[PDB]
Amino acid sequence: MTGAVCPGSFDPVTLGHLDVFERAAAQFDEVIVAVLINPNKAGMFTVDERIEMIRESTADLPNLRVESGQGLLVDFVRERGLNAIVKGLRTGTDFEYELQMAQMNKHIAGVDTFFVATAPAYSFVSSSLAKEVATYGGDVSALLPASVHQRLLGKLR
Amino acid sequence: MTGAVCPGSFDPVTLGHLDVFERAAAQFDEVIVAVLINAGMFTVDERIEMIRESTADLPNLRVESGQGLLVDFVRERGLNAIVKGLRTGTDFEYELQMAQMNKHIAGVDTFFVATAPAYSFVSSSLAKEVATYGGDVSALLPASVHQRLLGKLR
Amino acid sequence: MTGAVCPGSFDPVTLGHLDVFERAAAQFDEVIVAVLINAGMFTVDERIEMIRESTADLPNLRVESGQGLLVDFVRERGLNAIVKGLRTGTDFEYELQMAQMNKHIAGVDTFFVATAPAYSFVSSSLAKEVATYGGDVSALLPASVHQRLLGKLR
Amino acid sequence: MTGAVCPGSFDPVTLGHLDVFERAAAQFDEVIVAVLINAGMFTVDERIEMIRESTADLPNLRVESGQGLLVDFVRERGLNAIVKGLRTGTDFEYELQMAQMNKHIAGVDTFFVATAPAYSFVSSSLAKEVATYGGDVSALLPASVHQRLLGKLR
Amino acid sequence: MTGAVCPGSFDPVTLGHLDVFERAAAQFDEVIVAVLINAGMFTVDERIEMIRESTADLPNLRVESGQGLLVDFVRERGLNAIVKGLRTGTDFEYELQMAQMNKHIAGVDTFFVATAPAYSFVSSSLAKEVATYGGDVSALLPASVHQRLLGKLR
Amino acid sequence: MTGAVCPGSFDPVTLGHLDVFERAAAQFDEVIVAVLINPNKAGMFTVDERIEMIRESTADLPNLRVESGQGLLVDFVRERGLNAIVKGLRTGTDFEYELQMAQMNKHIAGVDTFFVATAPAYSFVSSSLAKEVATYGGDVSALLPASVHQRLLGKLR
Ligand SMILES: CC(C)(COP(=O)(O)O)[C@@H](O)C(=O)NCCC(=O)NCCS
Ligand SMILES: CC(C)(COP(=O)(O)O)[C@@H](O)C(=O)NCCC(=O)NCCS
Ligand SMILES: CC(C)(COP(=O)(O)O)[C@@H](O)C(=O)NCCC(=O)NCCS
Ligand SMILES: CC(C)(COP(=O)(O)O)[C@@H](O)C(=O)NCCC(=O)NCCS
Repeated sequence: MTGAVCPGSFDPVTLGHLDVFERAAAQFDEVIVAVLINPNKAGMFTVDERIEMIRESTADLPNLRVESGQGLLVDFVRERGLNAIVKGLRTGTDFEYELQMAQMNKHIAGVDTFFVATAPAYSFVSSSLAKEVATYGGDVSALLPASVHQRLLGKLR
Repeated sequence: MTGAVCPGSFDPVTLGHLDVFERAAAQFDEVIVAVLINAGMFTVDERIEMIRESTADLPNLRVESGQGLLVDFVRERGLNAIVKGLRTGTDFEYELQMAQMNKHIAGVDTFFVATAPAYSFVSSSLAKEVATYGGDVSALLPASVHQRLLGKLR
Repeated sequence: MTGAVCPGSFDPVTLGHLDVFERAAAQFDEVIVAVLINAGMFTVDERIEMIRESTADLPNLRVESGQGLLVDFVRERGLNAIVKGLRTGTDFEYELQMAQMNKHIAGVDTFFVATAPAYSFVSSSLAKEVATYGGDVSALLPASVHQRLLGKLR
Repeated sequence: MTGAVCPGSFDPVTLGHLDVFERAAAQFDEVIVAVLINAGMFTVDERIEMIRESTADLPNLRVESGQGLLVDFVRERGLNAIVKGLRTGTDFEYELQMAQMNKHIAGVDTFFVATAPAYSFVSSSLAKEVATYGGDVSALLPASVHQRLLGKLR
Repeated sequence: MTGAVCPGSFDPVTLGHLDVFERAAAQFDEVIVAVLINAGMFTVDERIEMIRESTADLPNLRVESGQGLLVDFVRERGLNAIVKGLRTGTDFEYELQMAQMNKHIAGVDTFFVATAPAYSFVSSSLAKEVATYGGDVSALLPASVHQRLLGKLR
Repeated sequence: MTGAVCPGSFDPVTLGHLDVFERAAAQFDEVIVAVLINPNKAGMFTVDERIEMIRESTADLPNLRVESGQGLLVDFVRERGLNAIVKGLRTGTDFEYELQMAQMNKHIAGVDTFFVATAPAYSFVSSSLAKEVATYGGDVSALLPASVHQRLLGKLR
């Protein structure tokens, strides 16, 4: 009954995210990846595409499932009877903002946030920077799971 | 005749902001909360009311709106000190950059003070965002602002 | 079945550490508080006793002394996770370096959690230094500790 | 033979950027200032002209426009190093992320240099914003720029 | 009757420190530089002289030595405000931790102010270290301190 | 005539240091590694040992040489007619102190400091942390050059 939610926009999911999912999956009895959607801001990928990319890359994790949602993250967490958020840290993370949100989320809902640093190899990739580099021809193939690289280049072209 | 100006957009004013207002009022003879317009969720006119309502008990504090440079606002009132609050998530490096620029162009000092731990994670933006999605931020805002923020959404 | 190790010198344990312990105990099936030693104010056994009393209502947390590599203490108890608290003044860059080292050499993960705002400025060293010079740090330490501390200053 | 690229939007160039240019020009055989574009206050050619005039006494520095990946602009000119300045408010974490990305995808190194204290609080954006509202930022910009800037506010 | 205390070891006092002294004196009615002993390179008695010499032109500033808690020093003089300077290399996270502790145990506010860019990289330790190895730090220390620091080495 | 000094105690040299040496060597016409010695603080390795470990690991760099020194770094730099310092950045670097020293060094001697981040793989090793981990049996072999690992274990035993 131990469990955590891993939230984000995942547009697209990166190997930095995957690294965090795997560590969460190894340490909690269940993990729910929360694909949080802004209903007014279209991303590069649809919810279906975002969810499929994550599923294809997490198939070896039997205790991880993927769901989309919107609104307050702590409502998503508590609706599933959970009380924990696992958030990844990378180079360029706005950690001070993450801390402010962690304190806010604990205050309004009693939900705890656990931060874990992604591996050095995956520490400089982010969804936005990966899309930017790929838009101008840069090779980001080593920084994204296989379910993503193709689809990304397709969107761009 | 010491004095300081406490600037911000106060959209709306939080308990973090009030805490800073209070400390400034207890350490300077005269304090002027500067509501620098730039709309937002509130009109300038009602940002001011909410601050005045939450600070009616501070005799030596008063609230005005401003436009243009903050340093002109401060100096056209014969002062040269700014008091800014620090919370979790404050972009303090940008604050330092503005502090040095402001001292350079006008000789105005900036004093930073940490807000109380209890209000260290509330910010105007975050409180609005949580309150829109239906979370309770009543412990983080003055009662003057709370019932008013709700009525401006619901 | 899940578990984490909460390591530290806990000289003495603070309410900040206890906050972390409680959150780990609430999430993981098993928590082990590892009292890793170096010279301090309290002996290992004194530190352990103080933690045990502070965590009396946490049935799934136990306290042990440790020596050697932290990752050895962790993997020898069949676990693979460390939970470390964050406060004002923590030195997070060093923590990150240690977390990446510990992952590299042993596959052990480190999860960080921010202690509550009320407990975010107490550290063992600062509480001792304040108590030393006659400051009241009772509200920052568990009741068990405050007596045993002041009773060691004499 | 040695060389570096100094990239940026330089809208407009500041004395902070010029400090960096001079230090790069003093160390490397060849420096190329890359004016990488996006909408701003000055056109690319206007930016380039302003940099050329500011760097008139640097015979081994030239200025070119760029589009596409920065690392492409660098490796196409036969170089493999970027020199970036640091000031108060820089966002060094983002710079580090970009530096590690640029090394990963192209083998290009990034060297960072702190601008001199006198020039450490000016940024293009802040100087424009201050000038906009009638602040004197003449001492923070090259003489060539101060005129062309104020002559654009009108 | 406003007032603030400016604490430190001042071993020796730098131009960074003086800059803060001056700003505090221009914004509070009364200022007390607190030289908190803990020896070092100087005796407390001569740390005080060097400060008094460099601040003879500040009428509303005076210098005393203290021991024990800084908050007792401040409050046993009927004040409740501390003014601390910020430079490049200030451990500001520890400063924040002390600021919150000090507010908690005694209700004393801490105001931080950035020192002028020109003195932003001098610190007592670093100036001593450079001056021992024979580098010129005369532009970073008051002339009262300079000739005196030399004579205490050579 | 372009040149830089790479300073440190190098007790022992790490792969993080080596990474920085290589980048400095690639970008400047000459590099001098300055092994700065505190004459009152003995380290784990003698100056000879520190210098040999660096030399054995930098043999493929024809424009790099190694020298020891003490006192002011800027005197070391300027005595060799150079005007540049290249300093590596890693996880845990006291960057604010490095900046203070950079500004101080520019002020008193006109010497410029260029900072470069070591590769992610070598970003969490430091001389002190490597000695500590090795003291308690931890495997740091992947984080140090071959000229170091043996000698280190020898010192410890
Ligand atoms: C109003 C504010 C303090 C920002 O406050 P905020 O962080 O609450 O939004 C800042 O934008 C400001 O000073 N505006 C006035 C224009 C100005 O002075 N610009 C020069 C800054 S150095
Ligand atoms: C005990 C501690 C966790 C630090 O605890 P502390 O910050 O509370 O004093 C750390 O020093 C430690 O891990 N000691 C065990 C030796 C070790 O594992 N060294 C390798 C660190 S990567
Ligand atoms: C132009 C710049 C250096 C930023 O410059 P700026 O901070 O002065 O605006 C950066 O945006 C850039 O590199 N643009 C080129 C596109 C690119 O290379 N993206 C990959 C970055 S890892
Ligand atoms: C003297 C000082 C301000 C440190 O100043 P420094 O940074 O110049 O060395 C600090 O050590 C201090 O406050 N000493 C008095 C003892 C005390 O008050 N301890 C509790 C701090 S919360």
